[PDB]
Amino acid sequence: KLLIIGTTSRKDVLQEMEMLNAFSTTIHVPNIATGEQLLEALELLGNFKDKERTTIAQQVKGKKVWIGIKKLLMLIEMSLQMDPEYRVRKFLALLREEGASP
Amino acid sequence: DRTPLVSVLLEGPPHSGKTALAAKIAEESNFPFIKICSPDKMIGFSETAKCQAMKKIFDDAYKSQLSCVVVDDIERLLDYVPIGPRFSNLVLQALLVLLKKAPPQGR
Ligand SMILES: Nc1ncnc2c1ncn2[C@@H]1O[C@H](COP(=O)(O)OP(=O)(O)OP(=O)(O)O)[C@@H](O)[C@H]1O
Repeated sequence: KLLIIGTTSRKDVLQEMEMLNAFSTTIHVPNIATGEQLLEALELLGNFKDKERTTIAQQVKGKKVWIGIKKLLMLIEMSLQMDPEYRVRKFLALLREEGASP
Repeated sequence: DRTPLVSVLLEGPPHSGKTALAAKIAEESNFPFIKICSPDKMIGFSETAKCQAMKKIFDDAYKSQLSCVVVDDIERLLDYVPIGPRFSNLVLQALLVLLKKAPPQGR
């Protein structure tokens, strides 16, 4: 008995090559798309503390988001290098600039 | 006796079970000689290797008195792909030639 798993990031191209017929099924992996999910992720990672978390909540809780986890880690790391009293603003600026384009 | 060579094509949509039926028909023939030329025994071969393998199989078939041979998944045997399109001209020419060659008399 043998099992094969395969990963990709552009389904359509494979569709054109007549390759989706070979596989037996498909599974979809989504992004983060709500403020609650983002806040939960931050809390699990624990990078930002209570007051900063509240500020971020007020800033973001009333909108929608489109980002990937592997990008989120890098954004946090980039943000952390500033001074203690500028981190939140730079993080928010980066998150705004990344752009959603769902 | 006037037509020593005969050919037939099995066609259908995907996942229809063509290979199974072809194999069953070949088995019921009860001929002395039977052979199947599948593409999965030649993974990674270049064009010339494929040509030579097919030629060898067909010669072995020629040797005997009456024979039956199976060729399955033609579109894979010559590498086809919609984009382009692309494929191996050499194998196509080989098949087109072989389909119109009669064996030695009385066979
Ligand atoms: N009535 C039937 N006719 C043919 N095959 C059948 C039938 N019932 C069950 N089978 C089984 O179904 C399978 C036939 O699948 P097969 O791979 O031959 O199809 P295929 O069209 O060649 O597929 P593909 O297009 O992916 O190459 C075999 O396991 C065969 O024994």
